[PDB]
Amino acid sequence: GSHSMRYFFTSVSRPGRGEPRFIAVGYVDDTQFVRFDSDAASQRMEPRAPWIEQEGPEYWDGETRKVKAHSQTHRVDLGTLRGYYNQSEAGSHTVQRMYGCDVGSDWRFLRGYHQYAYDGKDYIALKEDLRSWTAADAAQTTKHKWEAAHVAEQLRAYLEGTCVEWLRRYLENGKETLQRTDAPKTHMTHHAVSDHEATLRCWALSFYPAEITLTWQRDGEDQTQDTELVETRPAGDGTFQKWAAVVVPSGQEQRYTCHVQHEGLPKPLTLRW
Amino acid sequence: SLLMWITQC
Amino acid sequence: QIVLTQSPAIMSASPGEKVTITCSASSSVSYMHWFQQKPGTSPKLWIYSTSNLASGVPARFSGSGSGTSYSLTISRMEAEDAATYYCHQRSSYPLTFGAGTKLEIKRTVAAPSVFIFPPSDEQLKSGTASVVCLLNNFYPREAKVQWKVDNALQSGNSQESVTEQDSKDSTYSLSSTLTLSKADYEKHKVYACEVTHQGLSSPVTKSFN
Amino acid sequence: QRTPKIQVYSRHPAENGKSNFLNCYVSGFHPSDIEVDLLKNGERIEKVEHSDLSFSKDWSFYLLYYTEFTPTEKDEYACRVNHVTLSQPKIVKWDRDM
Amino acid sequence: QVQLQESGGGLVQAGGSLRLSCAASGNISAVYTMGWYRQAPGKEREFVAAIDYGGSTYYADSVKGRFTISRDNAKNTVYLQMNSLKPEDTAVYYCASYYHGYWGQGTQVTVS
Amino acid sequence: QVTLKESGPGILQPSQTLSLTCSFSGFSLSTSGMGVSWIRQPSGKGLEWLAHIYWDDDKRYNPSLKSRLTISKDTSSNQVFLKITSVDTADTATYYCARVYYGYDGGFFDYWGQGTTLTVSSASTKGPSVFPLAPSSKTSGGTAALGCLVKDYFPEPVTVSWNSGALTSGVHTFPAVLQSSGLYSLSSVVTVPSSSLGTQTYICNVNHKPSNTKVDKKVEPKS
Repeated sequence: GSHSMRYFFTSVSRPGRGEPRFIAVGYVDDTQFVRFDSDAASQRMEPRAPWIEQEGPEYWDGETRKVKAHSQTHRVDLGTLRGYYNQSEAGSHTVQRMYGCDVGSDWRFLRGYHQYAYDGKDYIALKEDLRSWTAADAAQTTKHKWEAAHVAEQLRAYLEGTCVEWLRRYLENGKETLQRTDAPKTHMTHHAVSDHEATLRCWALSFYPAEITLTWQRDGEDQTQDTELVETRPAGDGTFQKWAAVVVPSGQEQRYTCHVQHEGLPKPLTLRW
Repeated sequence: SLLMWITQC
Repeated sequence: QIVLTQSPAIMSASPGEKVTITCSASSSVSYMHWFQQKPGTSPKLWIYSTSNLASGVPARFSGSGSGTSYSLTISRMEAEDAATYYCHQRSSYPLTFGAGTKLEIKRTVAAPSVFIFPPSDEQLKSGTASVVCLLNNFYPREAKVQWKVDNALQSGNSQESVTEQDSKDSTYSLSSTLTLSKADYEKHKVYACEVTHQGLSSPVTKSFN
Repeated sequence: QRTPKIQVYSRHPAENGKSNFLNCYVSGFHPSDIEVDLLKNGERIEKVEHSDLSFSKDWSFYLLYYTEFTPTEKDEYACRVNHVTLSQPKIVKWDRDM
Repeated sequence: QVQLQESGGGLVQAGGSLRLSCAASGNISAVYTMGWYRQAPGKEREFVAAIDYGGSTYYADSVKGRFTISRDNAKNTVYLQMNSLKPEDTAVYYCASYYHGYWGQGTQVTVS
Repeated sequence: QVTLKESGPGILQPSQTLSLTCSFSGFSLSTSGMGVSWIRQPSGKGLEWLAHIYWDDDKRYNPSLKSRLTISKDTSSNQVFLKITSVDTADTATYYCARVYYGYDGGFFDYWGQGTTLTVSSASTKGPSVFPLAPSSKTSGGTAALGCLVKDYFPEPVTVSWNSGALTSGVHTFPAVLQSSGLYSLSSVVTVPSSSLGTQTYICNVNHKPSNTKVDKKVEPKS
């Protein structure tokens, strides 16, 4: 239903090993569709999705110019934040920047983000109204400069009016990829821990999008209190994985059932082994 | 696409 | 199982000669590791991954090759380089070593100083007789001893043991022991041992009553 | 600062003798200075194509390294990561059914 | 290649009605979204206005209610009506097309 | 410092059970990427890998000995055990425990133990039957070779010294030869000038400690 377009920018400051490394990755939903690495072979924004390879060369020139502007501004940002926090030049520091827009079912603007972090902790971010900033102790001066430059309003213009339109263009271009919902493929794995206890695992393989719920039920209530669960792991082919395992007291497996909830499931599956 | 003009901190 | 064969079973090189061992794998192996085992010691890691010198390994060694054929190379041999080198693989878990390439110091030819020893009286009174031949300080280990009992051919009653290459002059030493019963011994006289060698122009025979 | 969380797994359920992709999903770490090697019997695999460095909501990075590999009965595959927070490299063996 | 033949600036009196202009040539897909900026001498660059292909308008709080961003798809032109120019508005303006990542050449606006 | 030290029986009878232990220090087998493996070397032949145990108690065996081999670990006491059931004479070898560490490149058998030699035979411990090897009466115009025959002893460990360690300059001690009877035979030989045969004294000292039999035999020219 809801879609989202995000850009993640990472600048890490090599104190004595060249100019800072810059990585910029764009995501629509869970699919990464563009990339840029300042240490890569080509200083060009490279496509990472098939449906965007058909964008015109002028599009790629624009993306490359804007990502180089981001890289230069992030270099100056590292230089400025080191001075703001009175840190020594020899230290290596990282700057992370994320912005993007969300879109509802009826394909309208739904939410707009622009967050900024220094050394992995929050520095400054745009509030949900796209008109004000949330700032840290030494990020107050950055907020003041950003309000003087009226960057909040340009950010609102980008997120609400052109981020949404570009997200819709990407959705229409990737109709067979982004708008798909790969249903989970599921297994139950039985392994023996001892003669009096065994582990029962509920697999969920190759599903898209990444959101999913695995709940174990003892012929009744949920069993999240003694369940082993892993994070949705990226399969690598564009889909995702997850499993959830409990311990059966060696013979009461039929009492245990895993419930997998997903958008691609017409009725949530209920495996029993 | 990306943001056009992003301001320095 | 990936069985590894090393082309030179025995390899002689003088200090200064470039030495090249070669290990051939029956199936492709991602890496080949080389171990050096000087006799009387545990094997030592030498080339830890196909090119990389282990800790303390002299810079003269080098590893090479890929796929099913690897090599260990000594750019300039030293006397301390003489040892056995095993090629070992980890790609397939039935880890296999090579049969070993005993690397020995090449030396100019020396002739064996042959000797013969009659069975002793205190050994004779114990019911057995062992006549021992000896080959002293000859370089090429390719010597071989023929035992003559009463000018008659004897082939299957001798056991032969060779010392390691000498650390002083890189020359071997071999002994052949013929074991006979008291009755089988006293029924022959004029025992003899004739040895042939790559450094001996003609076979040399030492005999006794 | 933050220590990585590693998951070593295959793209598809492992059947010996059939080609597969060995993933090593290193997530949740900070800073981004990391070294990740996919090992076969302790020997580094080449062509460990990984993914582009991104981060989650809490600014913690996540990186996916993946090779193509053929599972076998007794060959063991592991992922060796190294990070600032790790005193020594931490090796997570690939469990065929986990 | 693309170029922004922005013009229409100059010296205006306080409370004037200056009307900036900006057009693109060489690339025939720039009309997707275009915005205006400005940079007073000695000051950092500042957002002014932006307009999308459909005509959605966005302004900074300083220029809200007195400036006007306008576009016409047929002629590729984008304009900026500038009613009531206070003397703070003396700056070199920059028309930038968001699709191409390209900045204008800096039409100058000075107000007494 | 990293140290590995094997231990176990020196002699076993055929069809018995071998129980080797490798007590190590300087590293922890609970460390990730750590392992200890068992390799044996038959006499002087090539190395053979037997078993391997991991930091997570995963065991890999040699398929040719999988049914006989059993490997286990005790990381609390820093020990690794190997069990070979129904040993045969082919299990006579020097057994090594080698550490494997995946943390840093080059940990494949980076450290080895000194090795525990194991002899599997039905024979029983016996002291050597030291005999002399008198030089020939027809002495040459050069050096003459003395010697002593060290016959019918078990197990293999034996050391022969001349004049209780005073003639180590040119003495050749040959490796033990496993005779058809199961006992070992060894011969030490020294070479001395002919003009020093009858005037000088020469004695051979053996130190077969597995049978606690010290013997010092006098060597004299043959009558």
